[PDB]
Amino acid sequence: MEMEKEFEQIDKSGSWAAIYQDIRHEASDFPSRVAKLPKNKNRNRYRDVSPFDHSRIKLHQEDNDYINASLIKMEEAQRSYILTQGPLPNTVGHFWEMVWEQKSRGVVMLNRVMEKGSLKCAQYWPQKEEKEMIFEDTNLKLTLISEDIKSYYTVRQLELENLTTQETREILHFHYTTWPDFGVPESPASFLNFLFKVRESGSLSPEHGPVVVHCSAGIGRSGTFCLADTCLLLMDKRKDPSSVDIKKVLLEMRKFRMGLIQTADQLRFSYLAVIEGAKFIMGD
Ligand SMILES: OCc1cc(C(F)(F)F)ccc1N1CCOCC1
Repeated sequence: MEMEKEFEQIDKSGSWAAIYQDIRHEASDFPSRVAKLPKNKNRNRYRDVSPFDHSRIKLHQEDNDYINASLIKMEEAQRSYILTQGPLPNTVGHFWEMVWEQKSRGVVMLNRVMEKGSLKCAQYWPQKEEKEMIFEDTNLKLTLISEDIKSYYTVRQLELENLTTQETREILHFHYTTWPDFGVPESPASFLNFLFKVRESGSLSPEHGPVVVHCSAGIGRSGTFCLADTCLLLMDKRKDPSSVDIKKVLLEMRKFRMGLIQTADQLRFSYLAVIEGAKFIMGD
């Protein structure tokens, strides 16, 4: 069923809350035993948001390999994403260790450091060229190279150095700065423009490690970003683009991380983004 018609049918009937609860009920439940070990309590931002054991990213160290991060592997679309929480004061070194070890080119940030008057993630990147950051626990150095500030997003060029080998890599930081403190954006235009920019950078392409995507919990806005990207890629690859079922794609992604899409309004926004996006895809 063409999703645009499914959309108008749900909107006219006002059943968004009903559809959303059906997804919640059918979603996968897999063990997260490593996340719940007492040694890992200060590595989790939220008690109710944990990576599944089968899909968690492992840090390459013998001490403690745990980070709150999941590998989302979309077999038909040929895309992989790492979805993670906003880093905590004691996990900023783990975060950059993961980017290094997984060979990521891009980090996608969908939150502000402060929202609703509270801290939603650590200040984990340098704000001035001449004041670099050193992570002594993981032996990394991070330098701000350049910053491009636009109305709806900021792009940063960062240099990450493995202090052990003196190898360096260029990381691109894509920061969406205008998601509202409450609800979802009224139009998906600026969100789609932003995805367009991440794609154009090479950050989502198979010659690199998976993109790292985060918000505060790494399930809501983060969920919306990967769901929209994968649905648009499938509409490009298939003979019958109308066969793309956004609810079935979301349930496939929920095999790899719990809780993706946190509200009925985020579900409606994801539909709106894909419907508008495909327009820009089908010759326009
Ligand atoms: O050509 C497709 C396209 C065009 C634009 C445009 F028109 F603004 F230039 C923006 C985004 C996209 N992609 C990426 C995510 O959103 C939908 C698909």
